[PDB]
Amino acid sequence: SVPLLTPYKMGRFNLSHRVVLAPLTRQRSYGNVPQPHAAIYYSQRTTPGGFLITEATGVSDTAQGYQDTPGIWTKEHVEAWKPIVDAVHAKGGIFFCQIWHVGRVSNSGFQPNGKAPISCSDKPLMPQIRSNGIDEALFTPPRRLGIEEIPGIVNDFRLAARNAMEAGFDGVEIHGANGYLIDQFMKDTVNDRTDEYGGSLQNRCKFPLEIVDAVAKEIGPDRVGIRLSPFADYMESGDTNPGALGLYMAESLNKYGILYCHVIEARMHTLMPMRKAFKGTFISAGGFTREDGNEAVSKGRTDLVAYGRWFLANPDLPKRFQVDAPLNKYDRPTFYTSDPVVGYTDYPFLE
Ligand SMILES: Cc1cc2nc3c(=O)[nH]c(=O)nc-3n(C[C@H](O)[C@H](O)[C@H](O)COP(=O)(O)O)c2cc1C
Repeated sequence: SVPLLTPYKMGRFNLSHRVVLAPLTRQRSYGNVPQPHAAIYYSQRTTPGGFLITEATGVSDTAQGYQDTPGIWTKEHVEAWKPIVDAVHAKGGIFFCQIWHVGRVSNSGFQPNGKAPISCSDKPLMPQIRSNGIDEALFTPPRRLGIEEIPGIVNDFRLAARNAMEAGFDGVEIHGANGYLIDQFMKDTVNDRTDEYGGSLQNRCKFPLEIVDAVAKEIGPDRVGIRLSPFADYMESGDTNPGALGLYMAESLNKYGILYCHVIEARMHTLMPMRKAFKGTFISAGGFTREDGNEAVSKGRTDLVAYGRWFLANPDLPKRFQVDAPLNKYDRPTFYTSDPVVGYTDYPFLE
């Protein structure tokens, strides 16, 4: 009866409902290695046939832009992940691992040998934020990527995808949003390259295209999706003509024909003509609740609805949205803290 709870076929996976657990970086993967808590954490949010997206997970030793966010690049990371995946599968969930690389959203302390964070440009991020009595910005200014190192980075993503297929994930979500490394190449206020990877919408999207192209052939197109936020400017990631990206992108992806397009809502033409344009599954996130999502589902506005903070604080959200029940509050101060339990797995189930 409830739209959000109506089944939906995606690529070839049977979803029991459309309430998707949004990828959520929790910074509790000590040393970049997934922890035992995640096993509980993701398991608690799994439902027979529920779709789950992992927190962003580094592809390499330079992909990070924070601390303790999991990587998917060392044999070790994989074994830490493996059991987390089994617990999700033993409960029936379709579990995708989002894959990123922060790009210019990092610092020397994050990079090995203290090297500088890398990006499509040498454009500094948040210059007003300085340390203590120094000049060294919070975000170590980015080194403009040698155009010879770019095809390799594109290979870093294809690899992590293959590794996902090794840890047993059903596929991967390419992080193409939120001021991260891929969004940087796409955004004009950030991408000012004068070679083949910048200087125009064409050259700018070349990066994410080579990714949607490589990952797809690697693990199959119908198992690959990508997340984009053409309206957001998180981490000074605004584009001079964002409204256009949504559409363009929506169409540019059909060409490569992949599993789904996952887009974040704007500060409110936006996502309607987007799901209309994309031939495959369309997932909505950013602003949803009950009706918000129900409306988007029933009125054919979206195929799925990914919840972030509301799913973080309610292991049993899909059932609620089915069994008319209110929700618990999310604890902001602990979303990013590092306790294995507190604010991570102590959010209670209904009854
Ligand atoms: C603690 C936290 C971590 C997040 N981590 C990620 C992430 O790793 N990748 C991503 O694409 N989005 C991430 N997001 C954003 C969620 O995917 C997004 O908040 C959610 O879909 C927004 O729901 P709200 O605006 O609709 O109500 C994160 C959000 C929060 C609060």
